Amino acid sequence: TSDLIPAPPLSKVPLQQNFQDNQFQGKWYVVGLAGNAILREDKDPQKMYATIYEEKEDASYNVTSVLFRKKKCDYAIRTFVPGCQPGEFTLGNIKSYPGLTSYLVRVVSTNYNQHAMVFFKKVSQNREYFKITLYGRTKELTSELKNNFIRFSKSLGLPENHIVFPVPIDQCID
Amino acid sequence: TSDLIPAPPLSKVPLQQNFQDNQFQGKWYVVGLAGNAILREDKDPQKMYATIYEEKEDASYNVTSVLFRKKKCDYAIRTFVPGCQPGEFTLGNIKSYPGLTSYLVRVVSTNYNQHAMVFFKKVSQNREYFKITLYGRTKELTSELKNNFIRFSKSLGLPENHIVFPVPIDQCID
Ligand SMILES: *[C@@H]1O[C@H](CO)[C@@H](O[C@@H]2O[C@H](CO)[C@@H](O[C@@H]3O[C@H](CO)[C@@H](O)[C@H](O)[C@@H]3O)[C@H](O)[C@H]2NC(C)=O)[C@H](O)[C@H]1NC(C)=O
Ligand SMILES: *[C@@H]1O[C@H](CO)[C@@H](O[C@@H]2O[C@H](CO)[C@@H](O[C@@H]3O[C@H](CO)[C@@H](O)[C@H](O)[C@@H]3O)[C@H](O)[C@H]2NC(C)=O)[C@H](O)[C@H]1NC(C)=O
Ligand SMILES: CCCCCCCCCC(=O)O
Ligand SMILES: CCCCCCCCCC(=O)O
Repeated sequence: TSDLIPAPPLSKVPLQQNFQDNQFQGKWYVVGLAGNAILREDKDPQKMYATIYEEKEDASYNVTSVLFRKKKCDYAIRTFVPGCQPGEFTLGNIKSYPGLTSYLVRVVSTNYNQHAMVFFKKVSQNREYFKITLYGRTKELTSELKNNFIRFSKSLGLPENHIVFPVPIDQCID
Repeated sequence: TSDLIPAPPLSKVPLQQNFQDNQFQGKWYVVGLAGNAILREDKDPQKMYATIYEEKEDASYNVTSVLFRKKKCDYAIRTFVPGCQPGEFTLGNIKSYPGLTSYLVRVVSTNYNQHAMVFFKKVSQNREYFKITLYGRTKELTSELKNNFIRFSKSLGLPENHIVFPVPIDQCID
């Protein structure tokens, strides 16, 4: 419409236990993706993309994403500074984005050598978008994972058409 | 019925003194609400919503409201152009609403750091609706305020069942 599905209350978003810095780092493929602003576009199905978590010196993350947007490889670099709890981050520099008023990152779950589920929320110019990414160390998607993902999203108020699974492409991202 | 309670004569609607531009701006929560077209719906109690007064360059107001209508966050943006007296505004663009013939806004009272009471009137397709909003800088509602609000409405010919107090929700509006 012109409307947006409410971001769930934080209490509904789990936080990994004993989140480990250096074990979560490295390349992560986005095999699952969902959010109030994410939608299924059959005309242009969403393509898989990778995101790299580089552990800096002061424990921050130099996060680089490699997407395949319209004929070319796009690169999004941004740093995630630690939050109040291991596994929580805020967007560094924030001022560099005069339109942003808040941006949180919450690692809901992970095993570090296979998959992960990360929650993102950010209010901008008075709009409250949020999303969940299903990370895979490989491009593989297990039916169990997929389902357990769809469940979390729904538990967050996300209808089916707001839950997408990027087509593995294998280019610009390998 | 099919009828509507008359809008009071303007003489019955006070206007704040020395209304201050930049001091009234910012986020306002709607803790009190009343009007000839507003009614108590126990089946669906009215939820609290916010309205933002953004002071533009040419002193106009970029007014944005964030409501929680049926599962989603709704956003209503409109500009309030100054009227004949500090604290009075008319709806900009008006033509963009071929059905509207008049729309006035009158800040009846405010302290800028706590509360405010604003009057709205607009004739549309020959119907004369009007309403009063009780603004709070926070979601708090003091018994004194509440009562002093109910009094103003009644003084305007508004029965009790036309005086509503939105349920604080704290979502889509924070
Ligand atoms: C965070 O990670 C990204 C990469 O994931 C780092 O960006 C990379 O920065 C290097 C050095 O600035 C870039 O390489 C240089 O590229 C230029 C041409 O653009 C070339 O002339 C140089 O010889 C060199 O190859 C690299 O292209 C760039 N990669 C991306 C994807 O932008 C970034 O520096 C990291 N941040 C920190 C603080 O380490
Ligand atoms: C009056 O205030 C409202 C906000 O209270 C302003 O609307 C906001 O406008 C910005 C920029 O046009 C929107 O942000 C952009 O959203 C798109 C997606 O819709 C995104 O692709 C852009 O990168 C950027 O984030 C913002 O969503 C929108 N907010 C709302 C609630 O509609 C409006 O522009 C203000 N009027 C003036 C004259 O400043
Ligand atoms: C203000 C810009 C931030 C982009 C918002 C979310 C991106 C999350 C990264 C990812 O999908 O792995
Ligand atoms: C023609 C549409 C105008 C809507 C009428 C009244 C809205 C007042 C704003 C508020 O409640 O804070």
